Amino acid sequence: AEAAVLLSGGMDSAACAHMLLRKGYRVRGLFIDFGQAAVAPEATAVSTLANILGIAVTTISASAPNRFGSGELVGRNAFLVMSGIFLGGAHSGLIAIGIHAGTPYYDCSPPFLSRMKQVAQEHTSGRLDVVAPLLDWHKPDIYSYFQRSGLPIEATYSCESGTIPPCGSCASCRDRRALGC
Amino acid sequence: AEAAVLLSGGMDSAACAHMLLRKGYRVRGLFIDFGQAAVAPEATAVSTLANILGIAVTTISASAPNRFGSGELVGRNAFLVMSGIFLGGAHSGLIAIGIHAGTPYYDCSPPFLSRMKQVAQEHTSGRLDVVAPLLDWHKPDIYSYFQRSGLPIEATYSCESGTIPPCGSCASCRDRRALGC
Amino acid sequence: GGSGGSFISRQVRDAEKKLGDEAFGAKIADLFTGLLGDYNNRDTSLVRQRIDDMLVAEGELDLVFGGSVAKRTYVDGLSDVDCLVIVNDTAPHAARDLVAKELAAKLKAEVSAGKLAVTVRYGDGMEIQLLPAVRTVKIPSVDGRWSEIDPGKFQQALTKYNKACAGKLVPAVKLAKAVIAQLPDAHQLSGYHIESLAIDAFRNYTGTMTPAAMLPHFFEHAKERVLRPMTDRTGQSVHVDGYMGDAHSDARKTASHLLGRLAKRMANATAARSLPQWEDLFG
Amino acid sequence: GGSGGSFISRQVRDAEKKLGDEAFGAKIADLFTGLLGDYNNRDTSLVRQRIDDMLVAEGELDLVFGGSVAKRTYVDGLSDVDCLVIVNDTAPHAARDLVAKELAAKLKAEVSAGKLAVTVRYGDGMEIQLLPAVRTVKIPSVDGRWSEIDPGKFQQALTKYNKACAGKLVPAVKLAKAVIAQLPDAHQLSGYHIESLAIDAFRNYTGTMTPAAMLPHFFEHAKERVLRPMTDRTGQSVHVDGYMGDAHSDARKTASHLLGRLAKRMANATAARSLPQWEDLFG
Ligand SMILES: Nc1ncnc2c1ncn2[C@@H]1O[C@H](COP(=O)(O)O)[C@@H](O)[C@H]1O
Ligand SMILES: Nc1ncnc2c1ncn2[C@@H]1O[C@H](COP(=O)(O)O)[C@@H](O)[C@H]1O
Ligand SMILES: Nc1ncnc2c1ncn2[C@@H]1O[C@H](CO)[C@@H](O)[C@H]1O
Ligand SMILES: Nc1ncnc2c1ncn2[C@@H]1O[C@H](CO)[C@@H](O)[C@H]1O
Ligand SMILES: [Zn+2]
Ligand SMILES: [Zn+2]
Repeated sequence: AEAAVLLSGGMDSAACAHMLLRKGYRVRGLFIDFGQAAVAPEATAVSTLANILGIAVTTISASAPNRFGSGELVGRNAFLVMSGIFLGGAHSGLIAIGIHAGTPYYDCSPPFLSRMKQVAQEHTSGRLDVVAPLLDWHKPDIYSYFQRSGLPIEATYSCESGTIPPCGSCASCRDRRALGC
Repeated sequence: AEAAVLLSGGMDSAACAHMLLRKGYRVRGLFIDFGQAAVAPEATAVSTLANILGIAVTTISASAPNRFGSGELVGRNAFLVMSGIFLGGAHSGLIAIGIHAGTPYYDCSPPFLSRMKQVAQEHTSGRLDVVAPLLDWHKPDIYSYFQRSGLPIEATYSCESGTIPPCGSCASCRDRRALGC
Repeated sequence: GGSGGSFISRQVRDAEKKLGDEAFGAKIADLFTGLLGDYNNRDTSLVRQRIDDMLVAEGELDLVFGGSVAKRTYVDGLSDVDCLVIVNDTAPHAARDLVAKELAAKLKAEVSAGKLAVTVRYGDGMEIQLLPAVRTVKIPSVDGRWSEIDPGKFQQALTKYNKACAGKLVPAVKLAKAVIAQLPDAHQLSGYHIESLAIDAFRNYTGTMTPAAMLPHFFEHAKERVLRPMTDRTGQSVHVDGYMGDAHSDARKTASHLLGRLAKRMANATAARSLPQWEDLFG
Repeated sequence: GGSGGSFISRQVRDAEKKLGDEAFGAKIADLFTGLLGDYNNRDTSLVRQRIDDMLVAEGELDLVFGGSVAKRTYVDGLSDVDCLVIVNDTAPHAARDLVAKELAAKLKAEVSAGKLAVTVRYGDGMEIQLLPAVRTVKIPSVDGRWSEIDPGKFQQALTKYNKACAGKLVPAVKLAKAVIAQLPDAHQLSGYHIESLAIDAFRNYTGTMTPAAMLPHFFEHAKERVLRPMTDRTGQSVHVDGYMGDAHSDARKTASHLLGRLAKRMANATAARSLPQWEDLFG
């Protein structure tokens, strides 16, 4: 089976790509540059993690008048999935997104996944399916798996503000702080 | 109510924008440049039709390694809706797409619309809804409404090949031929 | 992605197990796509034109459902034919022979006759399926016997609810007929009855609109709906399952057990991730 | 867009009519969003911390469901409280007075007592809702009387199925309680019973996951489910509706008519595009 992984540079999507590779699937990555504030550190993290995993990454660009910062961006994850399908050529097999539990975002919830699954399946007569293996996990579980993955934590980046050093107050930075990461 | 219309330069989406304006809604347009072959004539048509209707159009750009031509592009219409939401700021009110009946495309079908409606509603607690007024219409019905709209047929463009003159053999050109348009 | 500080071997095995199921689902979908290749790739525009070329009179029923699937080369319902050819001689096996002879002269194409319909094979390989009808309109089928169903209402329901299913209802029906065709002949429901069950099963369908998801839904729905005589929403009978008897007869019970066993085999094949068991269901 | 040559006043009116309905749906969604503003904007992280600060012992039930909606400042179910405070004195109106006194000393915040719970209002305006419990665990409610429900199983079901609904189950329950609170007191179902009905209504929910769509679904489901005593999937009773009687009693029938009339009023208000009729349902 073929698997396209939406990669953001954080531990979650890296753990997904490691799992799919460990299952024996043919894995490739997808990074979306939509003008997010953290596009530069996220892209660097994705390039490094993909080079370690030995997978190629297709970069999809999108631009519109916006001031994307931290916090919820309405429609983001459903746009990342549809970008992977329409622009990333993920028309068969699996497309993976590293959403998990504990967030305040609807598009990280099980109802979001069930709808995205239906959308992808119905557009491909079922030949494509959306998968999110960490759907019911919380960040400490993901951190445990990432420590078993062999991937370097120093190469990951998750701050939604895009600043180096990380801002420390966005939801993802406070995830790292609560994990000593 | 506010309405964002996905505009492609054809009669269908122009008819939708005219209908929403005629209902008294505050209407704005959205054009997506994703590297389609007809991006130049479509963009010109959109600029002209929008200027006549008196609506502003937000242009959303997207790029990835592709060779988009005529025929079905998997995931296009669902990507246009998600682009209008995430990148076009259509987070409340209505977002309109000019899909209609008679096509061979799943993403022009009623099941496609019902799923897109659920996606948009669930991401906005119902504050946003996807609408397609011409869903059950066929092209001769749309052509009749367009003749009542006052908009110039010469300013519309629908050839999926992007050539001037139109290619004459794509599905949209054969629509025009069967209507004497 | 962030939870804001809002806070494994079993979880890992569960995740790999689910990924395996999701990968198998996409594999079976490719199996179904290949089985539906001839139907989905059929030049329906060319079929409609050639129907006008060859044509005692054609019915006003827009069908063009003649593409074969899953190597089942049978015609037993309206969802298997391209058009009805009403015979005008005031005189079922006979009206087929009329349509066969008249078209053999008009045609460019070799005409043949089968158990129920007339097959016009053009030079390029296109097989158009023509169901002989008679005016009183009725359609054949029980050989040598005309059916009692209203051919117009069946065509209206099939097209309306096929349109409401993005043209996936007929593919699902054709896959279901392929599964049922591998059973004993006396333990098979009629093609018209299967189509009426599919109309009733998918009129209010809320699930995923793919043949892969719709096919188990049909058998799950029909194992209950076959217990009672078929009606429309008004409650008026459609007259398609009188051969089974009254509600909860022994015949309808026997069909319910078989429709339920095909559904269990589908669930078991998917749970076992068995591609050969899924192919055995289609022969 | 193209059909390839594959081929009005009524159609125009139908299109404008549907656009009007779709616009009204988005308007009602804004009404629901405003009604749910205090719940959806509540700093649950701060509520959890302040619960630890003020705290004879707190139960291990993670709830934090204390945000008020639709100006209904009532506490009658688990989906209205933030935490249980188990009283340790081996001795319902009394155990509330204990929790009120002990916290008034520990607190920074003014403590108050209500019909069923204890409200700790901090200096910034945050109202945390604390339900007094007793160990034998039971919760109050019928005043001066303890309930028979298992508080742990209710908390487990509420959180599991709230999570399965993207945290929208409790908003829907809170809107439903607001609709029912405007009826006569003797014609109101208990808060625990409403929550058990919502668990049963949304466990297998296939519809749109918005409070706007879920609220009519609850009343449509509960007008039938209230006719029979409440059970879990095992069939074991949950002991929440013994006050209504046996299956299809006169009480349960009376509740069914009211739950059905609220659902008809919701459908009528939406069909009439009546914003004031929708606001009258919430008071
Ligand atoms: N299950 C069924 N089988 C065959 N015909 C049906 C069925 N249900 C409805 N019809 C007919 O199809 C047409 C459309 O019905 P409906 O779309 O349900 O109003 C009417 O002529 C009905 O009598
Ligand atoms: N309708 C209900 N009302 C209250 N508690 C329930 C209900 N259904 C299930 N439960 C309890 O919630 C827990 C989870 O049940 P389930 O998720 O259905 O297996 C178990 O302790 C059940 O007894
Ligand atoms: N810029 C991005 N490109 C691709 N996938 C992304 C991006 N941002 C987030 N994601 C996906 O969404 C998940 C949740 O943030 C990530 O684990 C990843 O799968
Ligand atoms: N490039 C595009 N930008 C925006 N909307 C589009 C585009 N192409 C197609 N559409 C929408 O999809 C419908 C079907 O082609 C059109 O009527 C229009 O609403
Ligand atoms: Zn940060
Ligand atoms: Zn063309």
